Formats: sequence, structure tokens, C-alpha cells
Amino acid sequence: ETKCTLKSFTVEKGIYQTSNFRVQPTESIVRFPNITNLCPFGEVFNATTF
Amino acid sequence: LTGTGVLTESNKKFLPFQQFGRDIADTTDAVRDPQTLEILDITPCSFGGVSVITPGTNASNQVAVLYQDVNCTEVPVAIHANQLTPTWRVYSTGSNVFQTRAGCLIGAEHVNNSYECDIPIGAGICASYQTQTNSRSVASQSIIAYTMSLGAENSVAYSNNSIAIPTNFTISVTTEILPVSMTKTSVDCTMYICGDS
Amino acid sequence: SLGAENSVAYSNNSIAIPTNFTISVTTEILPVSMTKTSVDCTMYICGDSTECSNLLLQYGSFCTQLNRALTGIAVEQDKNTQEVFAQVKQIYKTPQIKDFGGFNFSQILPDPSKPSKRSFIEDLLFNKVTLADAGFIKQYGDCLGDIAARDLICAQKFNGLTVLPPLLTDEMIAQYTSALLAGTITSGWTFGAGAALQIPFAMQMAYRFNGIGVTQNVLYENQKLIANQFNSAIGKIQDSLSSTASA
Amino acid sequence: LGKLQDVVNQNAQALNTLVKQLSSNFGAISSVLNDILSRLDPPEAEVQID
Amino acid sequence: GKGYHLMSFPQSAPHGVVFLHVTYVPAQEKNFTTAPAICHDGKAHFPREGVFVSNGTHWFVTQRNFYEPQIITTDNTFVSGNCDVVIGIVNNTVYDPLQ
Ligand SMILES: *[C@@H]1O[C@H](CO)[C@@H](O[C@@H]2O[C@H](CO)[C@@H](O)[C@H](O)[C@H]2NC(C)=O)[C@H](O)[C@H]1NC(C)=O
Ligand SMILES: *[C@@H]1O[C@H](CO)[C@@H](O[C@@H]2O[C@H](CO)[C@@H](O)[C@H](O)[C@H]2NC(C)=O)[C@H](O)[C@H]1NC(C)=O
Ligand SMILES: *[C@@H]1O[C@H](CO)[C@@H](O[C@@H]2O[C@H](CO)[C@@H](O)[C@H](O)[C@H]2NC(C)=O)[C@H](O)[C@H]1NC(C)=O
Ligand SMILES: *[C@@H]1O[C@H](CO)[C@@H](O[C@@H]2O[C@H](CO)[C@@H](O)[C@H](O)[C@H]2NC(C)=O)[C@H](O)[C@H]1NC(C)=O
Ligand SMILES: *[C@@H]1O[C@H](CO)[C@@H](O[C@@H]2O[C@H](CO)[C@@H](O)[C@H](O)[C@H]2NC(C)=O)[C@H](O)[C@H]1NC(C)=O
Ligand SMILES: *[C@@H]1O[C@H](CO)[C@@H](O[C@@H]2O[C@H](CO)[C@@H](O)[C@H](O)[C@H]2NC(C)=O)[C@H](O)[C@H]1NC(C)=O
Ligand SMILES: *[C@@H]1O[C@H](CO)[C@@H](O)[C@H](O)[C@H]1NC(C)=O
Ligand SMILES: *[C@@H]1O[C@H](CO)[C@@H](O)[C@H](O)[C@H]1NC(C)=O
Ligand SMILES: *[C@@H]1O[C@H](CO)[C@@H](O)[C@H](O)[C@H]1NC(C)=O
Ligand SMILES: *[C@@H]1O[C@H](CO)[C@@H](O)[C@H](O)[C@H]1NC(C)=O
Ligand SMILES: *[C@@H]1O[C@H](CO)[C@@H](O)[C@H](O)[C@H]1NC(C)=O
Repeated sequence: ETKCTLKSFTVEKGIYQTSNFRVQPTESIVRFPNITNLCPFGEVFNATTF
Repeated sequence: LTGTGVLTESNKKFLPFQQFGRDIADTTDAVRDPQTLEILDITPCSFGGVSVITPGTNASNQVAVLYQDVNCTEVPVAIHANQLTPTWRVYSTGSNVFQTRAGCLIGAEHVNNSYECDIPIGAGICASYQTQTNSRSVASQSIIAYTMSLGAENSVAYSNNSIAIPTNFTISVTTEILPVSMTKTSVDCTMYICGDS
Repeated sequence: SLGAENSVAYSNNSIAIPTNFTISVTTEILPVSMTKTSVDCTMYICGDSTECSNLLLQYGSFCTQLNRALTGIAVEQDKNTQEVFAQVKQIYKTPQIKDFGGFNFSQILPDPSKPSKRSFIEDLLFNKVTLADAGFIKQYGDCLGDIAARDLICAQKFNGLTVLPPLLTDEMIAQYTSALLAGTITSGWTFGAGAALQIPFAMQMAYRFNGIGVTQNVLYENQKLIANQFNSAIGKIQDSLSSTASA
Repeated sequence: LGKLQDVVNQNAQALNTLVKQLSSNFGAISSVLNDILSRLDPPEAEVQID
Repeated sequence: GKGYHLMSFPQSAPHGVVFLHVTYVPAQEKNFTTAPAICHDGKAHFPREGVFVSNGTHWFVTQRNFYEPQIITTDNTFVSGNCDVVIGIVNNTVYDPLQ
């Protein structure tokens, strides 16, 4: 990570404030409300007249 | 509303119609779960306080880690060691659990000596790569984290009646370097930001 | 108001000579360092998102020098603190016999009563300055847990805006100040050029008077009022610093 | 030699950056003026050039 | 330099200068007993361009930064008022030329 945060394969003596390269998100979650109801698209787009 | 982070239960107070709450500068940090109506809290999946102390690649491969302003009890919680590689988890806990006033310093052992500072670390503490391998039995050259030597202590013996006078002087020649100029440069208008076109 | 007007009365033959002097102690403050800071590359300008990470990698590699510049600044600060208080490497312990003439020096010297070696005036100056930034340790646990409303320190820490601590502890600077004080009150000014050479404080005062042009027999003929004036000046400095709270 | 060397290095380093930063896309499709001029017509390549 | 300054020498360097400072840097200190004044014949007899330094049962005037003992003459010291004032004055015979 120290090599990457300053972009070099050779790192000399000292202290270095590295960037964030350790943790990568691996799981995705989705939370949507309980609706389970469709629009009247068939009652609107298939109307007798507009 | 999508985003990356770490969720956690929280005691935040939300208005009945409110759905999310932002940070100081337009950063949604506490969302409300729609399926349970309970309040969650989003913390960034990034803790930037990690300072790596190295003796140089062409001197060794061991390194020390300094997490900023944390105890050595929350470091696996802070950096999420459970989601990290085993090599990183080695630098999370262990035997070298030295704690300083600028976060603790897993990776390097602490000594009671007062050697002169080699690599500054934080408030008072320094570190150095020492060839203790001969001193510490069969172990290897290692990184140590001492406290700085404040020069050397001395006594004057005032005594309220005493004069001190030199008898033999020592002419000394000292070198002091000072930069007086820097390499002047010039830049072309078009040939840099447009080349030739 | 252009100050106050005054007349001198030249008269072409007239000598004005003082008869009674008034030792004065004046305070002058000087900043020697500033709070070093560091900033993370992606945490600020993309938060936490892989898509913005890709777009930043494609956009450029600016931060590679930005942090560098800030890094240099940090180093500079340390050097400043290491250049003002570390003039002499030798530490001189406070004298064990407190008979520096009529001078008392009971407030400039370190105070053994307090666990910290912060003398008296140093602690008063610590209390006068209201350090409101993230100087006190704002641990990550405070930001994560036991939180009710957002504060700016947590936002700074979360957006990568970290603040490094100074290399030298305030106790360490106190030790330097105590060493320099002991050297300048016991050895005069010899330790600034060679070793510590004992000078009785009356002899040092005579040295300094001879330096400023006023020959000896002015200190020695009457030094009790000189020490009384110095003690009164120290007391006035303490009172002004503890009352005004504006210096 | 210390600081006497350092300043020189600094200057050189700055110049090197001023070259190595010519490869930054800055939001354009490609950080190569010739490639944009050869791939896109003036009216559409103008925004990338700006 | 560190000690008392004597002279300096400049040397050219790449985009810079190097100063060689020559300094005194006294050493080999010895600590003796001392007094601010000697009350001789009821006179303070303060030292002039020097300090009083006493060996075993002796007294001398010497320069501040070097050990150059000298006998207590009337040219090495000057008087100023009765010595009851001086605090710590050690009385001694103040030798005199012209005698
Ligand atoms: C929304 O629907 C989910 C189911 O999809 C509900 O979750 C269930 O809650 C009951 C009671 O706590 C549990 O016994 C079930 O095991 C849960 N199932 C799942 C899959 O979560 C949720 O309570 C509903 N919320 C609202 C507000 O209606
Ligand atoms: C100056 O005189 C003193 C008094 O005898 C010599 O001894 C020192 O006394 C002080 C105070 O008790 C101690 O702290 C020192 O440790 C003593 N000497 C040492 C260096 O051990 C002192 O040696 C004299 N200075 C000289 C000869 O340079
Ligand atoms: C000697 O000092 C006295 C102090 O009063 C001088 O008198 C004052 O001089 C100033 C400047 O000319 C005037 O503004 C004051 O009004 C004077 N006051 C008095 C009381 O006379 C005096 O001038 C000085 N010596 C001389 C003669 O010049
Ligand atoms: C020198 O300073 C010390 C500082 O403690 C003085 O001691 C204190 O004096 C006050 C009165 O002025 C007392 O109320 C305190 O109880 C004293 N404390 C101690 C620790 O002694 C001392 O009096 C001063 N001496 C002078 C005036 O030179
Ligand atoms: C020089 O000034 C000082 C300061 O006022 C004089 O000392 C004062 O003398 C009076 C009368 O004895 C006292 O009431 C004050 O308390 C003293 N103050 C101090 C701080 O000493 C001194 O007498 C003056 N000397 C001359 C020659 O003018
Ligand atoms: C040396 O100093 C001491 C202390 O002051 C002198 O002792 C007294 O001196 C006064 C003034 O000469 C006399 O009136 C007393 O009778 C002395 N008493 C003692 C204790 O002897 C001493 O006389 C001085 N001697 C020299 C060399 O002048
Ligand atoms: C590493 O150091 C050694 C000894 O100075 C040297 O011989 C070698 O060429 C160096 N290699 C690297 C990686 O710079
Ligand atoms: C220093 O010594 C103390 C006991 O005097 C001990 O408790 C501490 O662990 C030591 N620290 C080291 C060896 O780093
Ligand atoms: C660290 O430990 C100290 C000592 O118990 C405590 O006061 C402080 O709150 C702790 N900080 C964290 C973040 O756990
Ligand atoms: C004078 O000083 C020298 C050097 O310290 C010493 O050897 C000699 O005995 C002293 N003589 C006296 C007591 O005057
Ligand atoms: C301290 O020195 C002064 C100098 O005048 C003297 O009067 C006093 O008696 C001395 N006291 C001690 C502690 O020897």
C-alpha cells in the first residue's frame, strides 16, 4: 500500500501517510418498501380514449 | 439511493416523514430502513490515519503501522480486519501492541532506552531499524520504538560563591551552507498546451 | 490621535541625566509552528465509490504532489520547533540552592508541585489560549459510537482531512525551556558559547550593567530595590496575563 | 551538501511533474491532442480541446 | 558559529555559499572562589575590566574569558563609596604602584 500510494517500487526510509487500499466492498444489498402492486398501465395506456 | 459504506444501528432521532439525514456538507450519513422503519447510520468504509514506517526497501521488508488516535482495542473495528487479508490482520493485533498518544503502533516493539531519534513517529516517540539481532539472542534486525533523548543532562553547581574561568581555548572552524539562487525557468505559451497544431 | 506632543528645550547647553532607574519586564509573543495537516486523495474528492475511483484514475494523478507539499510543510514545522527550543543540547537541572541574590525566580522556574513541569506562567499561558481545533485527542471511537449530532471534527476525519500531532510534546518543550532558563540564570551566557561556567547572579548583573554602559557600583551600592522592582514586574506580568486574557 | 542539493532537486522534480502531467485526461476522451484531432471533427472535438 | 566569532571565509557552491566561521570556544575550565569587591581602607574597590579570583588565601584580578591572574593594583580597580553597601565584599590589601 505504501508503494502504491506514492507510485514507486522502491521506498526509502521514513514514515508515509498511505491512502485507502485495504478494504473493498464485496456485497450489495437492496431495501425497498412492501408494495407488490402494479400501476394501471394497462388501464391508462390501453384506455378507450385520451 | 445507492452508496457504499458500513451500516450500524443508531439512536438518531428522525421526523416521521423523514427518510434520510445528511452530514455537515451534503453527505447522506443516516438512512431509514423502509422494511423496518428503524434508523440506520452510515459510516465511511475508509479510516485514513494509517502511517507506515519503513526502514527502506533496500534495507529490509518489515514495516510498522501507526493508526491515528485510536486505542489498540478498536483497530480491528476501525480498519475492519474481518474483511482484510490475513497479512493485514497480522498488523492488526499481536505482541507488539505499543500504545502512544497519537494512536497505537502495532508492528514495532517498545524499548525502555532513550536513543536519539531516527525516524519521527508522533508526540515524543520515534522509531529506528536497529541491528539488535546480536543483542537479542538469535532474533533478527528489528524496528524499535523508543522515546527521544533530550540531549544530555548536566549540573552546574551554582554554590552562590564560585567563578569558572577557562585556561586553554580551542579555535573551531564550522561550516554553514546557504542557498542563494534557484534554477530560473521559462515556459512557452502554445507549444506546451497545444504542441504544434 | 498622533500620540502625545512633547517639548525638549534644547537650549544648546543642557545635559539631562537620569538619577533613578526603573527595571521593566515586557512580554513578547511569537508563533513558532502551525498545525500540520494531511489530506487523502480519494476520500475527499470521491468519498467511497469505485466508479469515482476509476474516473479519478483516468482524470489525473494530482494528489501525488499535493500531499507531498503538505508533507514538506509538516517537516518544516518540526524543524522550526527543533530550531527555536533546541539551541543547546545539554540540559541543565534547576539549581538546588535558591539564593540568586535578592531575585526570587519562583515563578519562571519549573513548579515541582504540579505533576507536569510547566512552571507557573507556562500553565497560565496554556489556559489563556483557547485551543478549539482537534488538538485534544478526538479518537475514532467518539466519531463512531456515542454520537448524537454531527460535528466538524468527525467530518474532517471522515473526508480524509487528518491532522498530524507535533513531534515534540509540550512537556518536551517545557524541558527545553527549563534547561535554557537554568543555564541563563546559573551560567550567565557562557553556555551559549562553551560549557556551563558558574556566575553568581550579582556578578552576572554587574556584567550586564557594564555591558549596557552603566558601570558597576550602581548595582552593588543599591541592589535590594533592583530585586524588589524585578519581583514587582514579574507580579505585574502575572496579574496582567491572568486578568486581561487578551495577550 | 544538504539543502543546497534539495532546492535543485525540487526544481527538477517540479519540471518533471509538468511533463508527466501532460498525460492527464482532464475529462477528455484521450489526453492526446493529435488523436482527438484525427478522430473527431472540429465542432465536436472543440469541447474536448477546451 | 557557536562560540565567540573571530572571522569568516566564503566559498562558492552550486547556487549557494558556504561560510567557514572561526570561533574561540574556550575550554579547560577551572572554578575558584570569587568576590564582587574588596573593602580596603573602607573603600569598595570595584574591579575594572576583570573579576576578583581567589586562590588559596590569595586574591587577583583576571579577565573574564581567560585565566590571567594579576596583582591588585590601584589601576586594576576603582573605588566608589563606603563598602557597607556591597553585599559579600571580602576585605583585602589593595597593592599600589608608586610606593
Ligand atoms: C415488509 O415485508 C417483509 C417481508 O418481505 C417483512 O419482514 C418479515 O417480518 C416478519 C415479522 O417480523 C418476520 O416474521 C418475517 O420473517 C420477515 N420476513 C422477511 C423476509 O423479512 C417486513 O416486516 C415488512 N415490513 C412492513 C413495514 O410491512
Ligand atoms: C567546581 O567545584 C565543584 C565543587 O567541588 C567540583 O565538584 C562538583 O560539585 C558539584 C556540586 O556538588 C557536583 O554536581 C559535580 O558532580 C562535582 N564535580 C564533578 C564534575 O563530579 C567541580 O568538579 C568543579 N568544577 C571543575 C573542577 O571543573
Ligand atoms: C529643564 O527642565 C525643565 C522641566 O520643567 C524645563 O522646563 C520646561 O521645558 C519645557 C520645554 O521647553 C516646557 O514645555 C515646559 O513648559 C517647561 N516647564 C517649566 C516648569 O519651565 C526646562 O526648560 C529645562 N531646561 C531648560 C532651561 O531648557
Ligand atoms: C519567593 O517566592 C516564593 C514562592 O513560593 C514565596 O513563597 C511564598 O510566599 C507567599 C507570600 O508572598 C506565601 O503566602 C506562600 O505560602 C509562600 N510559599 C512558599 C512555597 O514559600 C517567597 O515568599 C518569595 N520570597 C521573596 C518575597 O523573595
Ligand atoms: C528610586 O525609586 C524607588 C521606587 O519608588 C524608590 O524606592 C521607594 O522608596 C519609598 C520611600 O522609602 C518607598 O516608600 C517605596 O516603597 C520604595 N519603592 C521601591 C520599589 O523601592 C527609591 O527610594 C528611589 N531612589 C532614589 C534615589 O530616588
Ligand atoms: C575584614 O572584615 C571583617 C568583617 O567586616 C572585619 O571585622 C570587623 O571589621 C570592623 C571594621 O574594620 C571592625 O570595626 C570590627 O571590630 C571587626 N570585627 C571583627 C569580627 O574582627 C575585619 O576588621 C576586616 N579586616 C580587615 C582586613 O580590614
Ligand atoms: C542496495 O544496496 C546495496 C548496498 O549499497 C547496493 O549494492 C545495491 O545495488 C542496492 N540495490 C538497490 C535495490 O538499490
Ligand atoms: C520498562 O520497564 C518497566 C518496569 O520498570 C516495564 O513495566 C515495561 O514493560 C518496560 N518497557 C519496555 C521493556 O519496553
Ligand atoms: C481509549 O482508552 C482510554 C483509557 O480507558 C479511554 O479513556 C478512551 O475513551 C479510549 N478510546 C477509545 C476510542 O476507545
Ligand atoms: C594556587 O592554585 C594552584 C592551581 O590550582 C594550586 O596548585 C596552588 O596550590 C594554589 N596556591 C594557593 C593556595 O594560593
Ligand atoms: C550567598 O552569597 C551572598 C553574596 O553577598 C552572601 O552574602 C551570602 O551569605 C551567601 N549565602 C550562602 C548560602 O553562602
